[PDB]
Amino acid sequence: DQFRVGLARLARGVRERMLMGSEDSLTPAKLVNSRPLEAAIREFFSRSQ
Amino acid sequence: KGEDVPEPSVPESFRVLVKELQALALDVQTLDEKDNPVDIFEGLASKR
Amino acid sequence: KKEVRKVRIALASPEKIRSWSYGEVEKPETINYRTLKPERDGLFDERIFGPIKDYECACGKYKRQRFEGKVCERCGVEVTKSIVRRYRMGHIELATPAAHIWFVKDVPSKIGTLLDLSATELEQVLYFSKYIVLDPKGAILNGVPVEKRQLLTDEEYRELRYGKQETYPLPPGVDALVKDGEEVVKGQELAPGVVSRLDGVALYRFASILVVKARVYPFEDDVEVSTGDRVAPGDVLADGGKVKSDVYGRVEVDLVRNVVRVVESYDIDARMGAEAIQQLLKELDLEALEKELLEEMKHPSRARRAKARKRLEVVRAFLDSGNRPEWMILEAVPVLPPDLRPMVQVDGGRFATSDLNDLYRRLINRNNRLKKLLAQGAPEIIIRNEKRMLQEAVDALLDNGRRGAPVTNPGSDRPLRSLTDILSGKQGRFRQNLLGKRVDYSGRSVIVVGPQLKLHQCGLPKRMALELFKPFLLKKMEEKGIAPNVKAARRMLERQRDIKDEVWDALEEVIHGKVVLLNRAPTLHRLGIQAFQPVLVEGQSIQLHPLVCEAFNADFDGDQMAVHVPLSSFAQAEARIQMLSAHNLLSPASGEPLAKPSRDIILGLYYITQVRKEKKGAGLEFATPEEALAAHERGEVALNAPIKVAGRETSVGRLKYVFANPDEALLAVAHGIVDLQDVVTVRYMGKRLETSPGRILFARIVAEAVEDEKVAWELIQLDVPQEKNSLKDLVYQAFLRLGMEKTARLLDALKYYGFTFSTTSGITIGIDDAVIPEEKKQYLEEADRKLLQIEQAYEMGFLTDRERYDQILQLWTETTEKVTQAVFKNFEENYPFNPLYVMAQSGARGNPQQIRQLCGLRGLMQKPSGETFEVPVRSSFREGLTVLEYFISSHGARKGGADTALRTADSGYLTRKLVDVTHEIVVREADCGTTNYISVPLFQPDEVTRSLRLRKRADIEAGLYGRVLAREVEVLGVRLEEGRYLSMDDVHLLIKAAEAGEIQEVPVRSPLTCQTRYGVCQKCYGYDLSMARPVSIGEAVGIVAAQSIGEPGTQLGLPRVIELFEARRPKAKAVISEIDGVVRIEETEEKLSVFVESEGFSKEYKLPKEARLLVKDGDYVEAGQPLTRGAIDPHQLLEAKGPEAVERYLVEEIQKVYRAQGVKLHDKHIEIVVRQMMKYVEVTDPGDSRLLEGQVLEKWDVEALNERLIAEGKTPVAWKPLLMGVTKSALSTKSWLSAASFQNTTHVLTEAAIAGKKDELIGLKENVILGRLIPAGTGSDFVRFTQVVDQKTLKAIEEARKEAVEA
DNA sequence: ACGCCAGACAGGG
RNA sequence: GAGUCUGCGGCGCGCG
DNA sequence: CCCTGTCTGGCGTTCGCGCGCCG
Ligand SMILES: [Mg+2]
Ligand SMILES: [Zn+2]
Ligand SMILES: [Zn+2]
Repeated sequence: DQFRVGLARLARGVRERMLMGSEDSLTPAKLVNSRPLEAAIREFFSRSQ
Repeated sequence: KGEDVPEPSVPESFRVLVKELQALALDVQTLDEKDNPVDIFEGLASKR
Repeated sequence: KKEVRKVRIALASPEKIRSWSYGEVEKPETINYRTLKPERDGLFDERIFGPIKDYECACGKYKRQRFEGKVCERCGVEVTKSIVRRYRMGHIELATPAAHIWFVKDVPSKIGTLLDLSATELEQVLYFSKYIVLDPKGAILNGVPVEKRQLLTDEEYRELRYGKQETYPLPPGVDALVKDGEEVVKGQELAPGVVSRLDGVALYRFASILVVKARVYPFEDDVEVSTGDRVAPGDVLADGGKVKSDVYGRVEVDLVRNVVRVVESYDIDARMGAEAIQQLLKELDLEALEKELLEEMKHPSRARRAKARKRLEVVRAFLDSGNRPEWMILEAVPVLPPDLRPMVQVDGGRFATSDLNDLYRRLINRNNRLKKLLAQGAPEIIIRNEKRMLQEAVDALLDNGRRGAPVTNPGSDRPLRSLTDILSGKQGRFRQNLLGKRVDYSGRSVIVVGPQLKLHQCGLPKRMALELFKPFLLKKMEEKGIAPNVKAARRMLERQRDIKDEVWDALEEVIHGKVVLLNRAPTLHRLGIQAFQPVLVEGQSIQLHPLVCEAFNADFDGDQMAVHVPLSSFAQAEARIQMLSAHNLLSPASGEPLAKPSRDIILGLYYITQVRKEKKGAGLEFATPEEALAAHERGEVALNAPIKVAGRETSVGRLKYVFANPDEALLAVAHGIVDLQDVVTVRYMGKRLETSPGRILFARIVAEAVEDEKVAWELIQLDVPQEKNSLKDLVYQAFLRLGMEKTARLLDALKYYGFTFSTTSGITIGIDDAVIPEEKKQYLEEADRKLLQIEQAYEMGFLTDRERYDQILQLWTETTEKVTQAVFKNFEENYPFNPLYVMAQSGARGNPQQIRQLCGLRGLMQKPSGETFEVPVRSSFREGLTVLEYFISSHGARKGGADTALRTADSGYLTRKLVDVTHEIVVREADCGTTNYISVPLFQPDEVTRSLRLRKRADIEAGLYGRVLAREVEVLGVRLEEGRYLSMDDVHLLIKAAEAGEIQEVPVRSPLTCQTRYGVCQKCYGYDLSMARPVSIGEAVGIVAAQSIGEPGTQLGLPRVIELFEARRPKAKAVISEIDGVVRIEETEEKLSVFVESEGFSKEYKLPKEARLLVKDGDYVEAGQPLTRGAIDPHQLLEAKGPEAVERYLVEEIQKVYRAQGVKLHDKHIEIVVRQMMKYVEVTDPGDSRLLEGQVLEKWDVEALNERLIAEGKTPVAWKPLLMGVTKSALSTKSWLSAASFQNTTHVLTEAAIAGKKDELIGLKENVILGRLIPAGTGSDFVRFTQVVDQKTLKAIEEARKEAVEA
């Protein structure tokens, strides 16, 4: 659940970069940012009630 | 010393509260025998 | 140096915001990382708030204390510690006003009620969204004259200022049908495609036409008016006084057409939002509306007059107290100090700051951006859009959550703790003060029984003591040679391997006669804390005395008790005089002891005093034959007659042994001739008594405890085994007869022997010890077959599905109870000394229902819902409780545990509410002279329809014990004087008399009828101090009462008690007869009807199908009498039978529950409380203030008293008794401090502010917050002043008087 | 989820 | 002739 | 315009102690 909450968070920002990347070279870093998934998963195993 | 403890000064919770309340528009002033001032904050409230 | 006697909340004047203020925070600059120093003028700047460092300044021109009160010549830094930084205030000057959310969103909109606007929706409408107002005069029309106070919009306001401006674009190359400044009318074509929509002057734009509601006046010579100025009819415009205007309006000097048009709109003053309410508020003359409301109030019908009355109190309170209402609008926001909301370094570089700062940033930012958005250019939509956000922000710091909840960015969806949040709730700021939560000289460890210990002392771990009495020890170290100085003595003790055995000597010496207080987990009553003499001991655990284990609900499975230490010689005094254990033996609830021997003691003291019985097969008649003595004495020596045979006068056991002196009897015991529980004859002081050795031994222990041996047998019964009650009663007697401390001696004495006898007795539970009756097999089979009959009776169709069930339950309900008495019957006749049994019989341990579950059978356990199971639990715990019977029984255990969890919370809450209303109640008096007393009934009406009966011994005792007779009563022969406090013995007399038939009631003083407004006197309260003599003046009765009710509650049920303290309409209501006549009933189909009637009128009582009425067609029914069956509604009963009836109802109806549960609390307490429920009343005939009002009863007694007595003109102040629940009386009381504690800090303060309320400190709640001395106790004005003398100083002062003779 | 109190507005004469 | 500064809000569980 | 009724709007919900975790 949290993993998919995180997937949505990532997919959230990736859509913003679909418009941000100038031309075609945008597969790697232009679409992915590991910040959300980490905070989400991490949050669950150390902070979840 | 083996002496007799002095007599209590105002508790900080009260002082901290009055100002908390002052943070809010409200004005909490202590008063005397005849409704007049008295000072909780020993002398740090008067200005300058 | 004066004493703070009165505190007062009042509204803040913007000038006062500035007056308390030091500097203005004008920028959102917390602290710049590089240097953890305050950034700029920002939130933490030190000018605005204070010295970031100790005594030192800024730059360092002056750095110590010599010049403590002067400021640096070049930099302004006055200094004390950084505390001056944490007490000073800063203010933020908001652009366009915003209002306090505390005043706008409280249920009754203080501004909505004051300002007649839609109390809740018109406000929210123009406060946060978009609608504008006209201040003094604006001569031109909208269609109607200028609106003095009403509000207009930007569009119709826009139109007005430049005339009637509406721009009409024209397509390129297209010419207009009007001249440069031609008069155009509504509907005229200004061009082929364009058509004007209003009258005015068509002006040419470079492309477009701008019409203007205006006239047009041409001029040949220069103009005297300028574009923008306002004009009226006559006012000159140009060419000298030749060109004059004819209408009010703005001016536009068009030098393109050499003309001056005067648009219809003149000097019009305008503004909206908080801005619109600030205006309205300023223009109100409270006096006028006051008068206005007065008329409105008393003259029209109740609909609009009722509104005016609730609208007149606020206007009142403002004018009255002074501090005027225009300050309800915020234009200057006070900034809480810097240190208060911590900007601290956490870890690695992490910084934590109180969330208040995030919200302060919010406001600052928005106000600023707004300042900039108004100066740049102002497009309406964007100005409002911001003022909105602005307005919301202002709420945020004040109160978050009233309207939406702000959050720190993605991390924690948590409401930033807003100022309201900081001041309210369970763990809030108002609650931190009141309960003052953390002692410096405190401790806590696990408790463990200390058998040899005397109630006087407690075993405290030396190691614990060392830290606890550290400073007291340090000094003592120096008094001796162990240490040179304090710092020395400290280092000496900073390590455990460094303590010389000499230090312990010192400590042992420092605690000599000092005492400490002990606390238990829930502090339910005053005995929740007791003082004892610490006797230093080894280890971790804290030794506690067994007898006190009852006061604090504490057993030894791990409970931990806290420990404090009285620092002052004053605190120690009281702590050892009036707070020590041994002096508070009786309970404040009931005059019954609390030092009653517990379960262990009683088991011992019982065992020793019981008589045994064994076998009678051959004749039992020694009463008459002398051959019966011989024969039955030889038959005993034989195997035929036992030493304890049912043989009337004397069983052979008495014939064989006769003991001269007392001692004589016990020596034979020790030598094995007679067991202690054996029946023998003994020669006492003047009688040949036939009593067992044990019984005689007990006699001695008591007689020894207290040397007055004759007074020891006067108050003891050696005619029965010593039960918890026989003992309970021996303590009480001993308390009254011989004196307090001497009783304490007796307690320990019993304590010691009960414990010893206990170990020797050898009572122990064994599996076989639980003994199953042989009859169980029978009763179960007997009831088993009967169950088949019930089944065969249903399988035929005789019994309804229901009848079957209800009948089967009744079969087990009876059969189980049958096995109950059976088991006990077995123990009684065959095993008098059964381990399990004796524990239960002795006050020791056990419960008749419990025993049953072991030897008998635990039979019916209900399902989840509540419907009991049809199948019982045929087993006992002796034999295997089967797999399912266990599961089935589990459901109940679970509801029990959930129930206990929710009762504990509600038990502490009830103690909170009782205290919220009865804390102020304290004994401070002189026999209050108003003799209006209460009569304690001794007989009760309907158990069975109507039959008079003597109330229970218990109940009646509860009502008259330790009371003060209001009037003299001559009963069975004795003359009970007035004012006399009837002892338990006296209340035994009156019952015996009612038995004979001489008294039906009892005139007795009670709190229910005291005159002392705030307080209760000695003659009214009564006896029960923790001691048995009259109540000492200065005793906190309110609390003592509140507590005695809140402890038993945890045993209850409670839901009713709540319905009772809180005037409510219970589940099953009972229609009370508002009229008193006789009753009569009807037969029609649908609804039945009970009528209280007369040949004049009947009080129609609609009694639906389900209601069971027991008043019949025929006899009388007084006002407030049950005409339906079940519970009653206090309000109605008040109306019908009156207050003197409500009070007594409430009281008895509350006692009904505790009674039924075993609790025995004195009526005094529930009275104290209930009184406060009615310390308020409504007004129907004014004098000083307007009619509809709910004010303090006694404050009217004041008013009426001096209005008829001192100042003439009998303006009778007619009132109406008002009933309120414990909760609402606390919510709505006089002082606010008390109210700020529970209800809604938010509301309580609002109102208290509006009306500059001066909290005269009386009562313990409000005066505790201040950390000031308690108005009750030693702060008792009665004893706060008392001096002591020595005959030596008495003469010396007289020598001072003698020297007064001059020459 | 709940319970309770107090409230402001809308429907039927 | 010593005294500063840190430990908060919440969460979970366990004892009484 | 009045009184009555109904959904509506705001607040509150033992006490103390341990331990451990987290921005
Ligand atoms: Mg326990
Ligand atoms: Zn300086
Ligand atoms: Zn009295």
